[PDB]
Amino acid sequence: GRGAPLAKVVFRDPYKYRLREEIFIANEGVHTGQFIYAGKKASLNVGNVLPLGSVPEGTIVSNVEEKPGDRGALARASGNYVIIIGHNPDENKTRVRLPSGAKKVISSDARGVIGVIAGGGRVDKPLLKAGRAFHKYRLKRNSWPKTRGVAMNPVDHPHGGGNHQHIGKASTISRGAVSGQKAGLIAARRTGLLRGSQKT
Amino acid sequence: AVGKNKRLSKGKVVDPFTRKEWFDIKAPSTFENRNVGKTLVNKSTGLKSASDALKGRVVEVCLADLQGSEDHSFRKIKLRVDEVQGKNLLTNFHGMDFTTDKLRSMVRKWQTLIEANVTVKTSDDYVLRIFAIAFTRKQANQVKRHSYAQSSHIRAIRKVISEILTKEVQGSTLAQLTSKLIPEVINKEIENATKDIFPLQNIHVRKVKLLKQPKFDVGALMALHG
Amino acid sequence: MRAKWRKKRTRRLKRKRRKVRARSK
Amino acid sequence: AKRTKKVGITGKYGVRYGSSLRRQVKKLEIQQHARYDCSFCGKKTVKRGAAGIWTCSCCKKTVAGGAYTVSTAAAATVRSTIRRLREMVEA
Amino acid sequence: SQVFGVARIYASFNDTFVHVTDLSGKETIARVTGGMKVKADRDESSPYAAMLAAQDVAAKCKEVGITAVHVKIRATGGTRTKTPGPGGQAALRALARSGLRIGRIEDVTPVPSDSTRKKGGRRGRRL
Amino acid sequence: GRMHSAGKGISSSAIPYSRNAPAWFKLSSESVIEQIVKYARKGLTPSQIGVLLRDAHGVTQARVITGNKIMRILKSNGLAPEIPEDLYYLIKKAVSVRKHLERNRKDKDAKFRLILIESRIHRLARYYRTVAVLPPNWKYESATASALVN
Amino acid sequence: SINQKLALVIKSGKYTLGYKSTVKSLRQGKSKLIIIAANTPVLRKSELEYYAMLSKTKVYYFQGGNNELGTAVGKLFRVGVVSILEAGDSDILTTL
Amino acid sequence: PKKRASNGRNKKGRGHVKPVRCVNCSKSIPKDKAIKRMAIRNIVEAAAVRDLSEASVYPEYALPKTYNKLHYCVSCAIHARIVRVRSREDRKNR
RNA sequence: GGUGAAAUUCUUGGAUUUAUUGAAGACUAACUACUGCGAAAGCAUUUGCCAAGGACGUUUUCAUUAAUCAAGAACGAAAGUUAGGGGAUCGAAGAUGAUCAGAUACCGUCGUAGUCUUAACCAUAAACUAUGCCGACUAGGGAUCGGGUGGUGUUUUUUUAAUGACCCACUCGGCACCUUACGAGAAAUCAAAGUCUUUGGGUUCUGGGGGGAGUAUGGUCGCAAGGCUGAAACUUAAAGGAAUU
Repeated sequence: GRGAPLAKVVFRDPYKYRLREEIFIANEGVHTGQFIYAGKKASLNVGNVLPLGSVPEGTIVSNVEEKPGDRGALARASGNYVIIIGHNPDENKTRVRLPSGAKKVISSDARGVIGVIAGGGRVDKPLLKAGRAFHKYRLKRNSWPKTRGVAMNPVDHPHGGGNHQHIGKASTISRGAVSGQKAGLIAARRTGLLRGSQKT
Repeated sequence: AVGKNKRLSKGKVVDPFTRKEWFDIKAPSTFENRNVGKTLVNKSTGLKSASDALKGRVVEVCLADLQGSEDHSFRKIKLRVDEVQGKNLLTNFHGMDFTTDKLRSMVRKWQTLIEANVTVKTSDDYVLRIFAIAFTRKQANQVKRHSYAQSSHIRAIRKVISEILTKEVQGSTLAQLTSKLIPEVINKEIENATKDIFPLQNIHVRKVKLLKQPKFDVGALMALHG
Repeated sequence: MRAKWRKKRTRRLKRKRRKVRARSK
Repeated sequence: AKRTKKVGITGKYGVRYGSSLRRQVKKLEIQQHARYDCSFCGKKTVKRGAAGIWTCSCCKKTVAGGAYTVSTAAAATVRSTIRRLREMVEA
Repeated sequence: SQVFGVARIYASFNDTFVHVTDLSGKETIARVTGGMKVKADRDESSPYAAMLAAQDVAAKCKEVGITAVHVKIRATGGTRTKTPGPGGQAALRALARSGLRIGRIEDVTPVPSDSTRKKGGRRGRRL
Repeated sequence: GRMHSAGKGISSSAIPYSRNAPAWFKLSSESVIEQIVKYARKGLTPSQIGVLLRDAHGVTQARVITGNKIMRILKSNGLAPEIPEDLYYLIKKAVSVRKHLERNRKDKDAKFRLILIESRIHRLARYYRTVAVLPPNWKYESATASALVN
Repeated sequence: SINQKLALVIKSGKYTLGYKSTVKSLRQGKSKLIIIAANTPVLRKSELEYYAMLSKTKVYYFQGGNNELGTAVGKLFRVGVVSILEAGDSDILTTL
Repeated sequence: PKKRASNGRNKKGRGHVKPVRCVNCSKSIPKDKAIKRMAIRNIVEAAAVRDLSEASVYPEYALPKTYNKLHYCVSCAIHARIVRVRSREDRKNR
């Protein structure tokens, strides 16, 4: 159900004589038998989990925590990474560019894994046949095949009904719409083909 | 176009210089005649006050006025206001810039322009990007009117220029660096070190612009303005 | 006519002939 | 003997799915099924396992990488930038 | 014994700007321009209108308290003209002859280090 | 000239008219011959043997001092390389560009130079095969080229 | 160069190839210099350094892989470590 | 027929140079082909220095001069009378 | 704000302008030249790495391994195409402002594709020096680029050694240039476009009046746009080149 391979990194419990097994998302360049140094005073190496408050600017990180003590919030998909932009000494906060392209400000005690999540470029090959899509979605959830609402009856969908296949009303649905009318574009600021820069 | 505007206010008196107070500027002790000038600022109110609105300011002056002499006219010193003391704003060194008249004057044709820059941190943690310029010269008795270089002496002098600037900046503070650029001793050091590669002329340092400022340290400021 | 405009005209005319060609062959 | 002159590996799909899609899946499948070599041993034995996993048969060391490539160009650039930053900061 | 300021005489075509500024640069005094004195929309940058515009900039500054200013005459800059406007030099003479002493004239026109592109196309402004 | 370039510069060695020279030379013919094989025993190519004997010893050229040439002496005493020296360096240069072109693929200038070197190697190999120096079935194999240079 | 020096040694002096043969040469003390590629396992490299330090020999590192070491030696296969039994007509023992 | 030995302008042995833009009509022209005139004119107009000197703080000594290099296209240079046509004998003159 | 003049458009919601910064992409002025390199296209910030190349110096080596080229192969401006990233200026289309009898043209303001880069295609140009490549000879003059040689030459560090940078003389390869016209050309002009009716150094390609026509068809390459090869029927007595008045 996930396109990113997993790596089983085991540590040593400092308080009890017992081996702890941890599940980490494998990063590119990480191999079996590799020693991973997770903590604050580690080195800037691929696979290490140093917090964002002790790394230079421009650092590429993965598995970024939104808040301290989160154990992985952002950049958990294959081929994605988070870019460090800057840090504020007073009121320690790190500024991050997310894979979406949205600026974020998080705490300096948020641990992140150095590197790029493995399995990058996964969505570059057409599924070609319906069998591949069926197998991919079976391991994820019951969301395939999807039936168009314009080909439905008026009772089974707001967009259905009529002697033809047309929506009838505007596809754009306001944000303050109750459950039932939200069938289409939700709070669509703009429509049509995205030509030119997105002004992000 | 006093009578061509159609829509003047789409929505539908007291002179503003009565609520403004003069503030006299002062300069580091590196420059002899402190005597910077005066600037306007809104009167100290309970909402925004005058110190906060005057705290961030960079005033540009000329080195000839600061030092009194006239051989520093082509160099203008930029001073940044960062703290006040009751109607006398105090500044600090922020950068140095060669005037457009001088820079375009030494830049002639039939000569080689040697340029270099260095990113160097001082003792007081002032990350500085220092620029330098140099032009090849026609030596005496020479009849060839191009006086060009072979692009290998340029690299050699560029390396010597970079290491000279690094040596004289790493191991000194911002105040010492300011007291070093005014006598133009760095130019003498370069012309002593790159005279065995190519004659060169018009050895100068272009910009000493600032990049990073350390902790405020109001203690150093009080030593600067004695 | 200019060489560019004459060549463009005959190229558009060739495109039209080939479009007519594709209908039968 | 060049059984297929242009179709190449994806002759299994036949005449279906479109020439452009067949070409794209051929371009990616060539690298997916290509044989690579261990950086820990040098023998050309690295082969693709699951998505993002590259395991071998001689050295048995498994590497995490791209879906169809043992080393993504973006990953290589990121590693180079990380090494440069580490060298700058630790000097 | 003399408070100082900055002229910032922006000289271009179809318009001219004289905007007296204090030493620091934040304060603004007498931003009058040459387009609010002429009623032709073609003499806004003419030397005859710059003198009238600068005749008021030297009086408001005197009333405010400024007696002398520095001069930084500039052009449109960027990648358009790089040359001073027709009336920029006339504006400097107007406030100099109005009793306002000047000094340290500077050229601060923005010269680009080969940035962006210049409007007009590869075949020029064919007129 | 310049088989694979547009240059036309002339620069070569101008040997003297004296076929019996340099008169002031005093060492014996056998003394220089054992010096040639001693330098050849330590992997020096015939060009370097002549270069070293010309600037360090009093041997102007090994043709008038001896009765034969350097390569001729090497073959007679059994220190002749399997492949010609000029071909050996050409193949050595060829694998250098191939090594350069296996990492930086976007270098079209190296690709053009590599083709020129490979064409030059093939032309030289044709003459050597014709003159009965290399095996008649000898060929330049890109994969085996690195092994040939040893 | 190091490649030319190794080729000269292979041509003239006595050489042995492989890891077990290198260990045997170190044990018998017939080895002077050993060259280990930068691609060998770290455990094997460390044991080779231990044997070299016990036998008072010299250690050199080939900045490549087993393929590159074999190519420099003059062999088609992969060489992880080469032990230099006799210098021969070369100078790799005295210099570098 | 051929007019000049240097066909466009001053280009023998290069084949291609980075073009420049005219300052008047924004026409794209080769850097060699462009006709360049250097302006050394003073920052002030003709005369009027004596008016400036009386209202000049410090002992004057400023007298700045603006320096600019202007590139003109063939059409604009002829139209602006900067470059004028000549006879065939005068064409060869440099 | 802009134009010859205007207008669209932006301006009490502060336009334009000024001062302190930040972000994004593009680009490599001035130095920049009858200057350099590269097979051509082409290449201008600094530093590091990788391999490559011309010239020069050489009493080093091989030895005729060479020159030109059907077929065939590599590179090949811009524009265009496929799939991502990027997308600030300019800007095929398009939307408006005008001018004009008409203006979906020139001018003004916006603006998509594109302009940048990654991987794969496109094989075109006034891709021109409209002048194929190799070799030999032939009127003089100066400047300049790279290397080399000589002159107690000048300057430079420690006045004075070296080296470096300059002056003079010479040499090899260059980008080229000035004056003449033995000689050539229809002339314009040419140090080759000369050494061709005193016709022969080696080799490749192309053209046989102007249109039809680089069109039609047949092959071939390409995702397409298009590239390569490539007619005939029919029509005309003229087109075309250089100069003179």
